[PDB]
Amino acid sequence: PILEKFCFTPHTEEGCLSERAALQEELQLCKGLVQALPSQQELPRLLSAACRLQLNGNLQLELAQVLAQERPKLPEDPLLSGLLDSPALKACLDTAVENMPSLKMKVVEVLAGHGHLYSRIPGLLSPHPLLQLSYTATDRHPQALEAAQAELQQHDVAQGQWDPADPAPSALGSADLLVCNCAVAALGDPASALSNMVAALREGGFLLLHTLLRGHPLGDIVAFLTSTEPQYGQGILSQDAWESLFSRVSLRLVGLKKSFYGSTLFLCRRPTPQDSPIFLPVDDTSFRWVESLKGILADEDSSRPVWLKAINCATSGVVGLVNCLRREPGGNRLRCVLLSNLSSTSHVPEVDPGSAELQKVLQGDLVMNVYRDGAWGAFRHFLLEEDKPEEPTAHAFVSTLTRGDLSSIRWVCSSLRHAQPTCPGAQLCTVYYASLNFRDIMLATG
Repeated sequence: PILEKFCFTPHTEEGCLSERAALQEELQLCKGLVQALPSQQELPRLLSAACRLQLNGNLQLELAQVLAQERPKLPEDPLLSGLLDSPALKACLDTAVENMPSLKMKVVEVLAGHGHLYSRIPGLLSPHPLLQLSYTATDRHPQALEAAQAELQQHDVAQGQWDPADPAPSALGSADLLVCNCAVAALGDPASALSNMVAALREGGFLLLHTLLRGHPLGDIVAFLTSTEPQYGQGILSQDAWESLFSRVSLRLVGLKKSFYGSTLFLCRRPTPQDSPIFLPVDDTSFRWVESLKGILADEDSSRPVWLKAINCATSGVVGLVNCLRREPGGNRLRCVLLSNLSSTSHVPEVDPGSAELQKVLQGDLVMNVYRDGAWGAFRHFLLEEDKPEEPTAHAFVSTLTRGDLSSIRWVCSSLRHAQPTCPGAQLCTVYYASLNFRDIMLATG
């Protein structure tokens, strides 16, 4: 069975990867070397080599190239791929999948030779039972990404040629999702590349982009390096710079995951032609609103969206309802707004048509909009840790979890936690030593 946990996921999250230490240890190392101009990780090794040749006046050419660094191992650095391995990527991908008129998705990557998102994105989407995907990897040069063709082939991927700077080829056409990963790969120009991408993106699609932020420690550190390659330096921009660039191309930011070490993960959605949105209270306890929705949804000729809003209870189950109706005919229009707050103290916003927050969410145009304790997000599915849980217990017994596998023997919590000591026939006894007999071995071996 596929085991997952249904948890709230705020749209914007900052300081995502604070819990990890290896990332923090790497950051402490990196800042140490940079100070005044030591580990198995690639980026610290590169910094050490760069500072080794010269303490001052380091050559740009020498630090650009060195043995053990010419491999595209920069993404392999735990700092570089911290957010991709974190559940932020899954959250963004699930948000992209949910907001889709059909049940088929078309995603085209750019600069996959260095982005290496093809090796991670398709796997995260296996849990979806019915979703059918089309993944294609595009790069400027045919030899680029010529390696690992077995990795590409084992997944239903398609080769490409598109250069972000120049216009997109028609083969890609109107796609649902565009993954860039500018953090490691080098774009020709922010403005031009984004303009071409949004030109390729269908009406109402998404643009998932991963990049390192200027004005932050790691961003500045990478800025100091890579001085030989100007394109890479172009990709690194301040957060406000990225936000300003986004508006210029008529693209609206719906999601933004920000790691503590400066990394960011944007999710931008192409606006769809605006239309007058219907509104329907769905909080009546007699279900009389069902008739209204039945009539409203009946007129399939109309294309106006329907916004079921429940603001009178935190236990309204509109999420499952919109999930179910979206599969039914006419369900491409359904959208939700739910105010579920778990704390009495926390305030309740106003979702009046004139209100500003309703305007913001409408600009977003996202199916699920849940407001839980001062933040907007939606419920998302995350695979839970495989390791079995444990706890301290004075009572526990040895048991072979997998019959006939001596390597499966482990201590398990015993029922002797609950017992009565008064009964003379009970006589609970502590165990200091226990013996093994032929019978025990026969049971263990199976």
